[PDB]
Amino acid sequence: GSGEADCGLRPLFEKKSLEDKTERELLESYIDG
Amino acid sequence: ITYTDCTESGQNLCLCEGSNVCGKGNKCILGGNQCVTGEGTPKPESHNNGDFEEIPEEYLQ
Amino acid sequence: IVEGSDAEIGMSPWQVMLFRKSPQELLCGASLISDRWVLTAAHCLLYPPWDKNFTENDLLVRIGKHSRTRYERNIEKISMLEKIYIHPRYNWRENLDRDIALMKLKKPVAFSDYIHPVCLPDRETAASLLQAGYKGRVTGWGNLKETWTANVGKGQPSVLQVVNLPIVERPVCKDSTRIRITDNMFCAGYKPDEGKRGDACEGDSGGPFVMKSPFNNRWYQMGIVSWGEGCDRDGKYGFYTHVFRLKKWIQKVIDQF
Ligand SMILES: *[C@H]1O[C@H](CO)[C@@H](O)[C@H](O)[C@H]1NC(C)=O
Repeated sequence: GSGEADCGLRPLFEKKSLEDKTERELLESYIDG
Repeated sequence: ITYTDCTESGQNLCLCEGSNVCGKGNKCILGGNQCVTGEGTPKPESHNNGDFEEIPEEYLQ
Repeated sequence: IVEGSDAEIGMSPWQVMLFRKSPQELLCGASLISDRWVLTAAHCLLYPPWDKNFTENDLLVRIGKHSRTRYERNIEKISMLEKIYIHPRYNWRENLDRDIALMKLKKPVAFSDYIHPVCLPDRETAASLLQAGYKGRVTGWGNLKETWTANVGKGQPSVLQVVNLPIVERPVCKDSTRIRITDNMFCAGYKPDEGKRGDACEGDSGGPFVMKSPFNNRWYQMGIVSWGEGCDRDGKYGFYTHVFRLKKWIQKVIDQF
């Protein structure tokens, strides 16, 4: 990255705009689930 | 560190009364079970695996 | 991991294997925080109760791995340790209070599709994300179950496992154990009435407890698999080392600027 490096972005996922099979589960926990 | 059930009487660092560890300075009485005052011996560490494929021995040195 | 599933290739690119040289054995999980620093639990390196006190030379770090036992030849990276650091107030003397450690690599690792660091959180991420009910993700190659019938199958996975667990309200963490819980810890896991299960287990320790921010799409390391009273017991909870809370220690050791 620039200053702060490019942490926590997986090349095979977020970088390819692909979601892993259970990420959604984490995401909804936030808006209740 | 996963505390699992005490195996022998007088072991500490293991599950004695239900899912409760019997800490240092205590010892487990495999009765009910009793977690007693006294110097126990920690249930020994388990070794869970061991079917590893070969890694370059340059690293095994 | 108990009641988890096989991780997809590259799903946890920051996951590290702590490997015993002689005899060959999996010691614990870990995480990649930069091209030279690895974060683990203090008990993985120092635990007098088991007369465990390893040196830089006793262990290897295996990075970018999917497979528990294969030698993933053009994928994994095997690195030697330059130095180890245990938090000075790490109370193994039954608390596992402040269970954290850093390992510096002899040489920096090259990132790839299967090797990339996770993020350490700031105060506002930690403030936003650590809330009871929200879910984190745990990964490791530890045991499939607390105990099993010997020589009938294998209680260790062939591939890294993953489980999603909800953060539990502290009072409840507190009421689930007879052990004195500190500020440097938090507990995760479903409630008995909650109808789901899963936990970390032997061999998963040292590993990362992660959360993904919806606002920037980033994975943040909120915890380190520290200890539990059994694996997946009803009314029992997995205990994690509270990373945010010990970041001033981390800061001080890395001394990046
Ligand atoms: C190694 O160092 C640790 C650090 O506190 C200590 O607890 C342990 O007893 C030492 N092991 C030896 C060689 O006695």
